[PDB]
Formats: sequence, C-alpha cells, structure tokens
Amino acid sequence: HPYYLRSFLVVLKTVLENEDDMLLFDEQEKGIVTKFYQLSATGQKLYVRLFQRKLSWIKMTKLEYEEIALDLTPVIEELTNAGFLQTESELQELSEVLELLSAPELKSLAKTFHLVNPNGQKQQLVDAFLKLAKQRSVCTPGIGAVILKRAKALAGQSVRICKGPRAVFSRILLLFSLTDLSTVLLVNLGRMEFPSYTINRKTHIFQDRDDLIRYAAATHMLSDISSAMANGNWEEAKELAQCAKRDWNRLKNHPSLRCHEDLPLFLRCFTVGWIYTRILSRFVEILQRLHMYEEAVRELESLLSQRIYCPDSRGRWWDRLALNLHQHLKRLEPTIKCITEGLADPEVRTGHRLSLYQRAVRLRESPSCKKFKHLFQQLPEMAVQDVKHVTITGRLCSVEELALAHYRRSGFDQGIHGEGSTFSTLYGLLLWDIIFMDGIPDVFRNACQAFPLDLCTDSFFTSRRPALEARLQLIHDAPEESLRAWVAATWHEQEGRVASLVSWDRFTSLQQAQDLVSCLGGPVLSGVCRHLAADFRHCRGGLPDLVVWNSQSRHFKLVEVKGPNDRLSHKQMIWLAELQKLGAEVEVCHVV
Amino acid sequence: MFEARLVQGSILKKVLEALKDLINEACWDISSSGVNLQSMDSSHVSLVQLTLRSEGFDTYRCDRNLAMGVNLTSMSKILKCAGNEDIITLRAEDNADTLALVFEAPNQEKVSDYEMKLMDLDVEQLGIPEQEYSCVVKMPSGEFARICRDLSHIGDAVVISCAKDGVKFSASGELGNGNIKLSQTSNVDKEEEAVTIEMNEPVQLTFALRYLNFFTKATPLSSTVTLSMSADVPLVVEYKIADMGHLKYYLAPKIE
Amino acid sequence: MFEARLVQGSILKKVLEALKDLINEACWDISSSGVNLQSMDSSHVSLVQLTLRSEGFDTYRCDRNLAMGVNLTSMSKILKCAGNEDIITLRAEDNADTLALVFEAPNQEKVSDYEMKLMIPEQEYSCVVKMPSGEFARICRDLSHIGDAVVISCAVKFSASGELGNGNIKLSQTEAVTIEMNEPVQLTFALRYLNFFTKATPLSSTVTLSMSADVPLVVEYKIADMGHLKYYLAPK
Amino acid sequence: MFEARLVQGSILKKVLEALKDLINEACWDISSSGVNLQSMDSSHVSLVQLTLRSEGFDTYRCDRNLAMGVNLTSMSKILKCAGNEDIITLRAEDNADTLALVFEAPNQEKVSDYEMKLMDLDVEQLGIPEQEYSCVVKMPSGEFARICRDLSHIGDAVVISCAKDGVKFSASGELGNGNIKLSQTSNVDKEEEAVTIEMNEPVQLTFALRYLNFFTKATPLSSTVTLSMSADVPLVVEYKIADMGHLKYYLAP
DNA sequence: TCTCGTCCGCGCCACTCGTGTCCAGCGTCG
DNA sequence: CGACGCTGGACACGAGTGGCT
DNA sequence: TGCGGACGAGAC
Repeated sequence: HPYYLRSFLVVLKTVLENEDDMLLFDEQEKGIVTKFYQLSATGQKLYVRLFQRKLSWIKMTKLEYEEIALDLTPVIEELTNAGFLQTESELQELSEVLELLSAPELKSLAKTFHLVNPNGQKQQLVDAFLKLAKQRSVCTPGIGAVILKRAKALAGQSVRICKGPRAVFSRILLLFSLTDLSTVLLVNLGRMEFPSYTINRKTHIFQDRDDLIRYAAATHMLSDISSAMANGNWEEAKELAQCAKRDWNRLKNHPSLRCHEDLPLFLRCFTVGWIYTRILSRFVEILQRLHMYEEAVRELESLLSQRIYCPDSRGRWWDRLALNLHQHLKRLEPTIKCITEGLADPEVRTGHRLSLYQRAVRLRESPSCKKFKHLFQQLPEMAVQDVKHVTITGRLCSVEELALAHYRRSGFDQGIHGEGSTFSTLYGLLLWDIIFMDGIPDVFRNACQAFPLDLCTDSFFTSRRPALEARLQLIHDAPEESLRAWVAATWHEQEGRVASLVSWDRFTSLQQAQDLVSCLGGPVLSGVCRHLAADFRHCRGGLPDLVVWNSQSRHFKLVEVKGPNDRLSHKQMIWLAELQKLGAEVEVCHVV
Repeated sequence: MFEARLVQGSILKKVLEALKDLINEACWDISSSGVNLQSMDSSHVSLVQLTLRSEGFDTYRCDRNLAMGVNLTSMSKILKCAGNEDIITLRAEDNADTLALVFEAPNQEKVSDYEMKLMDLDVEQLGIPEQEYSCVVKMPSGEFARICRDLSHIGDAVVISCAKDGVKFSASGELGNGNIKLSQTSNVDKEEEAVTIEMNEPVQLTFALRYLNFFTKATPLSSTVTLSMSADVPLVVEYKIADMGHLKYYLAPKIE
Repeated sequence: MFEARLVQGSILKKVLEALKDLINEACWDISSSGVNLQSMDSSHVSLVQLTLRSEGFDTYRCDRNLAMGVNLTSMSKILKCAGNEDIITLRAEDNADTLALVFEAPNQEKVSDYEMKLMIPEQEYSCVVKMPSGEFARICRDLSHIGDAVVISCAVKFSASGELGNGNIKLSQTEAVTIEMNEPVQLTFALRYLNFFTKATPLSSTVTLSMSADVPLVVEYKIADMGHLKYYLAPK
Repeated sequence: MFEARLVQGSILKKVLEALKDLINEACWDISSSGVNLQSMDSSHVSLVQLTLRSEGFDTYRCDRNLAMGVNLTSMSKILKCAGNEDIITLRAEDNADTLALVFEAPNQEKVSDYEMKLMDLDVEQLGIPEQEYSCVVKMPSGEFARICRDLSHIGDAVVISCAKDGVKFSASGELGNGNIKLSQTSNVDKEEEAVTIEMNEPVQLTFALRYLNFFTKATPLSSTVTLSMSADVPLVVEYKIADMGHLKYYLAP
C-alpha cells in the first residue's frame, strides 16, 4: 500500500474499533464503509486520492496516477458502480460544468455562445454563462440546456466524489482526529508507532447521530473560517462566522447541550458548543482584523460570560479585551475593571496573567489613570526578576546558530537549539511513566493517540497528583547517575515512539541527552517538569531558545536568543524568571 | 444535381457575410422553390430564415431535395474569393458531398472553380408559426445598423417600445443610459428613407444587443429593414434580398 | 438646467476624440462667458486647455457653475454615436447627477438622447512657428518612428535623434508656414506626447507652435474661431 | 562617394517596403553602374534579386563598391513620410559613412533630410547563375496579388499549371480544392490587363503559397508581373520597375 | 534617534494553469 | 497609400492544486 | 498558539 491509503485505512480501523463511534453512525453510512472495504486495492487508492483532492469535478484526462494503473477507466467505473464516484452524466448543474472547464475551453465555449467577452476572467465568463442560461429561446423552456450540452461535450469525461460517502468519511476523520487528513498525519501515519497505553472509555462526547453531524457542521464552519483567514478573505470570513454565531444562538437550549455541560473539561473540547466558542474566538479575531472593535469587545464579554466553554483560553480573551478596550478604545476605567477581574480569574495563567499585570502597572504609572486609585489596591504583586542581558555583534546563518557559535567560544561547546522542544523532550523522557499512565478515565480513547487528552488541560496534574508529585520529588533529589539512567531507560524502551512532548530528532544522540541531563541537574529539571506537568498549555511555550553547556565544567547557560527586531515574550519572561528561581543561570542574547 | 447561376454574385457574398457570425454550420435546403436555410444560432437566442426563391436564379436545376450542410465560415472564405461582379453557379455533386462554386468574371477571361467539404449536420427544424405581428415598422437598413452599433457602445441590452407616433430604441448601462426614437417621416420622395409604421397595439420588449448587431451585418443586401413586434413573440427583422428572396432574423425577448 | 446647443457638433466630436486619448478625467467648467475645459493629463509631462465661448454655441444658459467631472473614456463613446452632420446639444440641470446630450439628425426624422454619469501663467512667446497641422502630424509620426525626442530650431527645423539614426526636416515660408525667428531656439521635447497632440489635428487646418527658452510650449488649435485647444508641453 | 537622384522616390519607397519583410539583415552590393541587390530569405528557402539601372535615376555618380550595411526596417521608416510625388536623393560618403537621404517635395515649401547609420554587414555573394525558363506568363500584378491572397485561405501550396491556352492556379486544402484559370487574353486592346503565355513545354510545380504572398507585396511598383517556370528551377517573379530596373523573386518548388 | 507596544503573514514546493500584458498581422476608410 | 484601429498568438507572472514515503 | 517581519506612537 502507498502512504495515503495506509493513513486512510489506519484512520478507518481506529474509528471502526470504537463501539461508540460506530453507534454514532446510521446503518446506511456503515454500508458506505463496508462498500469501501469491498473494493480492489486500486479502487481504494484512487478513492483516497480523490478524497484528499478538493470536492470538484476532475477531468479524466487530468487524472493521471502512475502508481495505481496506467489506465484508470476501470477504476473509475468500479468506484461509480460502488456509488462513491459520480460520472459526467450526473453533472446536470451548469455552474459545475463551467467551473470544470479550463480557461481555453471556456473561452472557446464563450465564442460559440456569443458571450460578451470571448476572452476574460474565468469567473466573469461563468457568471455571464449563468446569465445567458436563464434567457428564452426562439422556440416560442431553457437556453441553458444547450449551454449544458455543449459544455459537457467540451469538458469530456469527468468524475466527482459523491458527497454522501464523502460526508461519512469526513465524519470518520473528525472522530479519529478528535484524539489526534492533515499532511503530518496524511503521510507517515502507518509508520508512526504510538506509545503504549490501555484504552479506557467511560464517557460519551456525542450522544446521538445528530450530535456528531452537528459537530461536523461546526467543525467544517470553523475550517472554512480558518481557510478564509489564511487566504485573506476577511469579509467572507466574517459572514461565515456571523452565520455560525447565528447557528450557535439558534441551538442555545438544545437538550444535547445540557450533557455537554457535564462532560469533563478535557473531553468538552470535542463538542458542538466548544467549536462554536472557538468560532466566536475567531469571530473576535476577524472583528479585530476588521476596523470594528466595539462588537469585538462585546463578543469578548459574551465569551467571558461563560465559564463552561473554553476556560483554558480565558487568558487570551482577557488580554484581548483589555488590549482592545485600552489601546483601541479611549475608556480605561472598564479596562481597570477587566484587568482586576482577570488577575482574579483562576484560569488566567502564565503569560496572559503577566500581560494583564503589565497593563495594570502601565495604567498605574500612566498619568491618564493617575486619578484612579482602585487599580493600585488589590493588584496582586508578582514582580519579575530582571534577566542578565548580553549583546553579541556578528554576522548566511540563523541568529541562534551565531549565538551557539559564540557560546562555543566561551566554553559551552555542546549546545542544541531546543526552542522549548528540549525541555519538553526531557519532561517526556523523565515522566513517560505518568504522562501515559493507566487508570485515568476517558483520557485514552483510541490506540492512535500521541498525547493523553488530560495533557494540555489542568486535570493532568489533578488526575495523577500522587504519582506526579512523588516522581517530581524524586527527580529533584537525584544524583547525576540516577538521572542518566532514568532518561536512558525511556530513550531505550520508547525509542521511535511519537509523543507531542518528545521530539527524537531534537537531541542528536542519547549521549547528548545524558550530558544535558547531568548538566541541568536535579532541581532545574524538577522545576521545569513540575511547571510543564501542571497547566502544560500555558507553560509549553516561551522556554529559553538555546541550552548550552561545557562538558568539563558541567555549567550551563539557558540563553534566550533574540534578534534586533525581536522581543521578550511574556511566556519567555515567566520562564526565564522561573529558571532563575531554580538555580539555573539564564541570560538574554541579542545578536545584531 | 443542383445548379443555380446568379448574375448578381454580390447577393450571395453579402448573404454569407451576414450569416457567417450567427451560424458556423447550417443546412441549405434544396427545393424547386429555392434554397431555405431555417437554422438558428449556437446560442439559440436568435433564428435566421433564408428563403432565396428560384425566380431570381437563372438556370435553376434541382433533381431532388438536398440537405447541403455547409460550414458557413469556409463558404464565407470561399465567397470572399469571388469578385463582387463575378457570376456564381453552385453545382451540387450528384450524390457525394462537394458543393462546387464557380465564379466567372464578366470579362470572361478568369474562371474560378472551388469545391467544399460539405459536411453533414444534424437536421433540425424550428418551424415557427407565421404569427401575425403588431406595430410593424419599416425603416432604412443602415439606420438600424447604426442604432445597433451606438447602443452596443452604450449598453448590453436594448428595449423597444412601439407606438403609432414612433418606435423607440433605448439602452441603459454602467457608463450611461441612452434612447433613440424614430417617427414616420412620410417623405414624398420616399427613396426608402420612409419610417412608415402600422400600429395595432402597444408592444414593448427587451432584446439582447449582441445578436442585434449580428443582424445588422445583412445591411448590404437590402436598403430597408422591417421590424415587426408583438408581445411574447420574438422580434422579426427582415431584409428583402434584391427581389430574389428574403432573409429574416428572429430574436426572443430578454427576461428580467 | 444648462444647455449648450451646437449646430455643427462635429468639432465637439473631434475635440472629444483628442481628449479621450490624452486625458482620462476632466471637469467642464461652465461660466456665462463660456465653457472652459482645462485639466491635468494623467501623464506628468502635459496639461490641456479647451476653451468654448457662450456666443459660439446657439444656446447658452448658465446660472450656476458646474464642474461636471466626467470620465472622458465613457463620454467619447457617448459622443461617438453622434453623426458628423448631427446637431449636438448638452443639457445639464444644476442639480443633475448625470449630464445629458441629445442628437438630432439634419433630416430631423431620427432623434437620439443619451444621459451619461458625471463624477499656466501666460508668457509672451517672442518667436512663434505655424505649419499646416497635417504637416506637423507627418513630422511627429516620422520622428517618432526614428526616435523619441525632437530638438526644434529656428532659421523651421525639426531634428530627429534616435539610436537608429538622425533626421532633419526644414520648412520655409511661401498651408502657410510662418516663424518669427525673434530669438534662436533649441528646445527638445519627448515625441510620445507630441504624437498624442497630433491626434487633435482634424480639428484645425493650421497648428501653432511657439518657442521660448526654458518656457513651456503650447500647440494651440484654432477651432473655427469658435474656441481654442491648447496643449501645454513641458520641455525635457 | 555615391550619389543617386530618383525622380519618383515612391519607386524606392515601394521597393524597400515590399522587400522589407522578405529578407532581414540582408546585404547591399550596389555597382558603379546601377543598383544590384540579392539575398536569401530569413529562412533561406527563397531568394530575391534586385536590379536598378544607373540611367534610370536623374543623376548617378559612384566611385567604388561598398558593403553599405543595411537594416531594411530602418530604411523602411526612412522612406516613410516621404511623399509619393516627393523627389528623393541618396548621397553617401566613403568608408561606410551614414547613408543620408534628402526628400524634396515638388511644392518645395518643405524639404527634409534623414541619415541612417550603416550597420555591420557581410557579403556572402551567392551569385546564382541566370538560366532560361520553360514557361513565362505575363499577367497583371494586381490580378496575381489577388490570386495569391485568394489561394492563401483555401490552400497552402499553389499549382502553376501553365499551358499555351492559358494558366490555371490550383489550390487544395482543408476547405476544399480550388482552381482559378486565366486563358490566353485574345484581347484587342493589348492592355496591361492582358495575360500572355510564352512557353515551349507545359510544366507543373507546386510553390510555397506563403512566400508567393510575400512576393505580391511589390504589386504597387509594377503594372504587370512576368512569372518564369522551368522544371526543378526556382520560379521567377519579375516586376518591371518604371523601366529603371527589374526585381525578381526566386522560390524553389 | 531610541524604545515600547501593537499588528500581520505564516504548510511544503514544484507543476500546471488563469491572467494580464505585450507585439503584431489583418482590416478600415478616407 | 497609408494613418490608424483592432483582436488574436506569445510570455512571464501569481495563484491553486496536489503529492508529500 | 507561536513565531519572524513591519508599523506607529510616545519619549527624546
């Protein structure tokens, strides 16, 4: 099997093995699945190819796949017998034929039909054809019938994947990707060997088939909004988002939502309301890209009004509300109220809390707010230790490589660009036993899971508090030999595994892992692993860009390497302060 | 075997020039009465009928009815070979498909014989009924051609409202809005500048202007054009072909 | 409403043909004295001045001055529909969003009406050269074939400087050519705009070119003593 | 030091315009007695031969042969703006100095001089020898130009089919096959419109209609064109030049 | 001029294709 | 005859789509 | 989210 069908078959197998996901489907859709399994290998390969490809008519001439078969007419015939493929005969919609036509062929048809512009933009010609189709013939019916016939004759044989089975497989992909085709998973998925864990599924995210269909609709809406954002079609994005908010409001009292409220936080991120709250966050993003900022702060207040969808991102929304309402809007007293609420909110953590604090101290120092005194009171005080700053002058290589070379001069010959993957890697290596530990409910659902669902969620610390606390103490009070053995044990046992925490290519060799672990020491690794274990979402970023150490000296320098146009991020400030508090020696490197 | 000599070869030349744009492949019916086109444009918005009576043709011969599907672009190219003066007899092959057109100069020194591929096209007859028309208008051909050109510069569609006072051609577009109206001049001399109109009921229609401009290409055939318009009935613009036959363009009303 | 009836509207057609090619947008300023249309070319090098007087037009009503900014690209097509012998009138109400023109053929059987949507200090030229415009058109076209710039000189010399070769043309007094020759003149101009000026010639039988050192050149066209068409040339 | 005065500069204008598109980057080998030119076409499939007698020009005084580097397109824009009635004189110094042309209109109210630099040139001098032709047909230049422009659409090649009774240009192509026949004139007027066939044996060779269309561009210069055909010999497209020269197009069938 | 803060584009790349511009052979009409 | 206008091939983009083991 | 560019806005 080639890679794309291998990925597809692994996704299908994983979803089918789930009894709950199978219950989520109707009997007909299981019929589509069992018909997909009832095809030749070339049939499956071509179906996966056409499925990865955009859902539009594709000319049989342009379908040239060397790996399946030199002539693919038998394969298309087999797929259209099976129902998945629609041949040109079911192409009775003029717009689809016109879009299928190439620019030269469309220009040729336009001359034949005496369009206004025989030459011009493809979309303009398509619209002109749609206008012409509605006119009356001299038969006194539809003129577009002749347009349809001529366009079909010109297009030639064309195929398109059926939307029914496509919806079935898209929903299958969504159910699989819940636990987490994307290109990273489209290729290599058959080869990626996932960590070992026992699957424990007690809670149902979806209740009825309609709930999963509704979740798929919400996910498709979110994907369309994100694609519009990426392509820069910001006005279309808002219209889709506004519709999406209208749909979210229409379903406000739907009985399925009452149980989505009772799903655990790490599972609640796979519900219709969760995706609509993410869609509203993207709605705030577009409102912010758009000039309007008043409806933006209104939607931030609306999202903030709920503690029950997306609490992990309340820091982001709090910072965006404060930023919009302060810089973009003249009023600052409600900014003070929002900030004093934000530092009070337990969900705001590790970088957005610092951002709110910095906004508060700016307002306190600023003469504009000097009349207000409520801000000074009840402002939690978390002063951040200043970090040593070193400036390096030098110069095509990456800036961080120049910093690596510079620290090679001052010792520190062994150095890796971790960028935060190094400390996550060491965290995974020293805590693989408890990150993937059994006996935590609903956090392993499918066998194809890189990370437990509790990870990136507050419940990861709470669920495994005994074991996590015990191991974190053990790492803190440990000799170099014990740490070396502990890291090497997991590098051996779980070699080649796939975890969102462990990047194997990050460390060139296990010997470098041993050396870096020895150099960092007990308390430093203990503190970093403790800050990553709890609230991993707000602590996974901002780690120092470069870790460097002299092999003989056993002395390290966790160095943040910022270019002349670069700045210290809030997460970076927090992490440098925390590493300094741990006994580590950190310093910011500026390279001009 | 079909044979028809035409002393005024410019008649056939301008006929093919007028018909070239609307139809690329048309059927040329062969009958004792004459040759009948009865084919429509590729867009099916417009229809053209070319009844060329055998009275004008000299030494007209037709053993049996012949379809004569002719690629009108190729025939236009072949007729462009002909001098405007040269006479043209069309010698249909007895049973094969090779329309032979021979052009002979009045000076008789030069003769130019050509054959055609004479392909076969799917025969189709609209057979529109001879519906009586209201508000028949008769105006010079060149005038109507000029109105079509001007309004095509102005707008994409043309609306026509006819009254006993006159007939009004108006177009509205992005760059402007325009209207032209003509009234029965009743000139005493009447060398076909007459704008005579017979009215039966007020009729207003909206028509596409691209095909209307394509209709103006038959200007050299006739100095006069008759516009007949009845509601829900396609416009009829007719060109009397030198008292030998007649060429008529139909155009279905635009819907909006 | 403001009305400017033109019994011989042909010259209006011709000036519109020139200005569509030269200028893109312009505003027709209407004063009771007359209609003046001077505006800036879409190109930096030249600006143009069209002057029309109220007395020349058959009808002249003007109570309020209207700029009537009109994209000449559309307006030229609108005036193109008018016949050479057609009587052209322009009607524009003081509160009219669109200017209107009406065309009436000499036989008066056909009436046409379209509405279209609407949006240099004097220096005494000591030396002046007048040549038949068709002639000046010919030098412009030929020297634009040869090159891109022409250096004009007095005794009537136009010199062609292109990388292909050199070309000189001489004109002498004798349809008539008159040069003051008050000072020697060596003024160079880009031939691109010079051939843009040439399109205006059907309007005037004689063209006037007056040179003054480091002073902008004007190609004035006399519109049947009814108005003047000034194109202002900025020397290189 | 070469001086040529041509009463009708229109003659040289049409010569250069008609011969412009056929041969690019050609050569000039003007003789001390008259003007003689010859070059293969840009695709080197056809040949053109030009001859201009010394006595035809009003005055003619030349000292030595010169390459006279030519960019025929440059010369074409030179003979542009030259009046049809304008008198054109070409004077050129030695050592490949720029060829300066003076156009004086008979009105004499205006006079113009243009000089174009001679560009680096090489003379290959094929010198294809002259030979007799089996059939020579005299037909009007306009008629021949129309015949070629007519067969161009319907055919890619033209069959000469000359005979004593007359000539018949036959063309076969996608849109059928066509043949236009011009018999012996047998006209009392003996006009230039007459077509006369001087031939000793019938001949049949197909010729590239494209290059024949290239040849017809000289139609304005000559009232009539004689065509000379011999088996396996490039056909002669001869246009009389005001009795001052003869221009011939050589195309190999 | 310097600094601090804020906003904005970001899969991968290589192959084919829509698009706009350019030059030019052909057609016009006076 | 020619000054001038025009719409059709040719070519470098900028974008989309697809293959990515 | 997490980065690298850019900009503006204030301080100077």
